[PDB]
Amino acid sequence: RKLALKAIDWVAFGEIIPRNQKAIANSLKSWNETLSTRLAALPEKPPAIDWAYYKATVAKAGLVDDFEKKFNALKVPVPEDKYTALVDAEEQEDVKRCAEFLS
Amino acid sequence: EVSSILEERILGADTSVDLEETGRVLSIGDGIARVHGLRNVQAEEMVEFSSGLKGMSLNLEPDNVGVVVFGNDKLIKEGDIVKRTGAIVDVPVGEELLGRVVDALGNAIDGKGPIGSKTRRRVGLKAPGIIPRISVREPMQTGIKAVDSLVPIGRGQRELIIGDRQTGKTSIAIDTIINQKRFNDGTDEKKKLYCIYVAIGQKRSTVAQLVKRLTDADAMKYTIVVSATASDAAPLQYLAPYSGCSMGEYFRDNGKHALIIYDDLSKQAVAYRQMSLLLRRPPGREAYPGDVFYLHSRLLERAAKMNDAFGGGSLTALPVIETQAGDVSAYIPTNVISITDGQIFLETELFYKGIRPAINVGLSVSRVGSAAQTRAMKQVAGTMKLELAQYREVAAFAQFGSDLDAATQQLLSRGVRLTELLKQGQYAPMAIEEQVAVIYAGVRGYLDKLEPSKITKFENAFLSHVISQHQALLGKIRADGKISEETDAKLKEIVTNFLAGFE
Amino acid sequence: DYHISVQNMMRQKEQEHMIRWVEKHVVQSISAQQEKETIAKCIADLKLLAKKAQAQ
Amino acid sequence: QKLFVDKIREYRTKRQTSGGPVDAGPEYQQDLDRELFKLKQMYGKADMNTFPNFTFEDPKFEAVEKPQS
Amino acid sequence: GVRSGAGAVRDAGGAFGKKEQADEERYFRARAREQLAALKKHHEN
Ligand SMILES: Nc1ncnc2c1ncn2[C@@H]1O[C@H](COP(=O)(O)OP(=O)(O)OP(=O)(O)O)[C@@H](O)[C@H]1O
Ligand SMILES: [Mg+2]
Repeated sequence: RKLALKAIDWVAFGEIIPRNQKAIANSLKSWNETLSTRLAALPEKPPAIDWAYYKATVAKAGLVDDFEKKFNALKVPVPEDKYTALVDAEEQEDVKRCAEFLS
Repeated sequence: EVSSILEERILGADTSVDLEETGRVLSIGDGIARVHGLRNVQAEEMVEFSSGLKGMSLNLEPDNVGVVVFGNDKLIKEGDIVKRTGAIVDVPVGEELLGRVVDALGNAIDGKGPIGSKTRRRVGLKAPGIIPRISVREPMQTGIKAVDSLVPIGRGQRELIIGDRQTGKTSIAIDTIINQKRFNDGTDEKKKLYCIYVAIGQKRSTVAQLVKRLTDADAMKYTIVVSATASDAAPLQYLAPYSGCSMGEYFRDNGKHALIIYDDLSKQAVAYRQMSLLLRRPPGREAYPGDVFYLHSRLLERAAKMNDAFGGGSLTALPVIETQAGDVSAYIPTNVISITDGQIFLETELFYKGIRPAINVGLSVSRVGSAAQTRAMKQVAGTMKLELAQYREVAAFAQFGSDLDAATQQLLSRGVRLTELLKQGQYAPMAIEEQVAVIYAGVRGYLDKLEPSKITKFENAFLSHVISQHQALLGKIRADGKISEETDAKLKEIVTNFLAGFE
Repeated sequence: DYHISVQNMMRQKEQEHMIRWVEKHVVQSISAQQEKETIAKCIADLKLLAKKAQAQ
Repeated sequence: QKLFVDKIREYRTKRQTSGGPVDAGPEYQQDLDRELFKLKQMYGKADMNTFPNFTFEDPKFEAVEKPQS
Repeated sequence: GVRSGAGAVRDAGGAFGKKEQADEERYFRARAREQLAALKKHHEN
């Protein structure tokens, strides 16, 4: 799970000055800080499972081997990012408006 | 399997018999047994009774040998046979004790199996002399801003944690133990510190709570908890500091660095007083025997910083003294204050004044001084210490500070902000770079405009920001160990930006 | 780890029960064993002779 | 060693017990049940033969109206 | 070294402690009277 590249939250982050949206920008900065803390909290992937040592330490028959088989067959999905694409499109429209204003 | 392994154990055990030296119990009472016979017994030698209880032959009187009992005295009857082990009391030692809770004799009480100790070390070995030691230079980061800033502790220094009850001494020791996690699990060998917590005269529930706290913080894997609870006999409480000191001496001799925390040495002194009085040894001030300064002196002197010729190891001692009504002129507090290098003083008034930890920087001293600090921490701490001394000089006028001189009001504001910086939560040790960054942001006058009540929120937010976005600067400070001019400018820019954006 | 801990606890309980039965049975059995008591009167006399030879 | 050999014989007889950890102990079942209940309570609810499967969702920051040049 | 602490004047229970207690009580009796008058005037509304 490689981290997505992002630009530094420079003074341009505070240069937005949205109408009644400075609190929104501060909340976004807090979200970024919390995301950085969460990323630093744990590694990219969870630790591996010592299936051999588990089976050696598992006296139960069937309830352990089938559990390991299910864990190997277990495949947790990943979330979607449709909102990311929508926000990117909105930012593109805002950039087009900014370009027209700049012209 | 269980029956098979049990039979394997019993066949492995060999029931050998041999000659011994034995004596009869003339009189047993209050944990003191007067033994007839036993001519060839050394002083302070372990002897075992018929019932299985062990003992220590202290008084070698002509007619009888007075032995203290390592247990309840109901199991010793008049006429019982006291065998001679033939060796001075010694405790198991080594890396195998890490992660284990053991009694005063090293026996495991955590129910995690026998200790795989390969070496056996005595408890009354002499401390290293003048020549083997070296001056303390390496810091011993406790994780508390107040300690690492104003009362620094080096590796090989006896620093006292003195104060009344319910003031935070045990919390200071436990967060010092927790803080060493960042060094132990790392890679730098010369920074790892193995903690040894000795509990004296404390209920087993408290020790269990402490062990759970350490286990939740993943700090037990490098910590030894020697437990001599209040239920245990007085000799066990007397021996526990020496057992922990030997367990730390093992690390000290092998080039490793050990931290030993004698919790409630006053209770050990009480136990030794009980033993001495029951042995009819002549009493002294507060009924303590004459050799009570000797008891703590020959124990704390074993904390030392060996030179490179002897391995380069260390043993840092953190005795805990429970004063009564802040009376440091009492017998044991005076003894321990004289023996140790400095003390960390805690006050109930400061504890309930919002200054938690309750470290009284006016009374807390460190004779090793700034020599036990990193260059950056020393640089910020000199200024912070001078400014806090200036504030404490003018702290009397804070009640009527509105109608005062501009300089006095400036000093009051700076001191209030520094004091708010010194506050820290429990079980939350801070890295040295984080502490130096916070102290830099404070002493350089980046908080004077800020509201005094908002310092804590600002401190937490600034710590989160610097850890998240500016990790490179913190890493450079940690590796270099000093706040260089380029790092000074970078810190100035960062603190200015965060202060501007704080509102 | 749930199963591992349950199995370990069961193993410990079985061990303590077995040792309890053993320690409560051996003493009474050997107290009732005179034919083993008479030879236990001489398990150590040869051992005593060997020990004294070691001393001398 | 003859006493030790008798001890070994007793250990072997306990080993060969068809009932195993019975020992003619009326309270053995009650003690084992109490220990099992305590262990289950300490570890909480769990299944002897099951696998952990779950899913979750995270909603991002909602859009906030803000007009500007 | 012998030192002191906060709020040690009333702990001694001397002339100054009784003086401070009496002064506080006399001041806050007047303050309670004023607050009671204001509360009664408000409750009349
Ligand atoms: N920095 C701190 N901030 C807030 N609370 C703290 C802090 N340090 C300690 N405490 C609290 O103060 C109380 C006393 O702490 P602690 O047990 O360490 O004190 P002590 O004087 O060593 O204790 P005792 O004399 O009973 O052995 C506890 O409730 C603890 O949680
Ligand atoms: Mg305490």
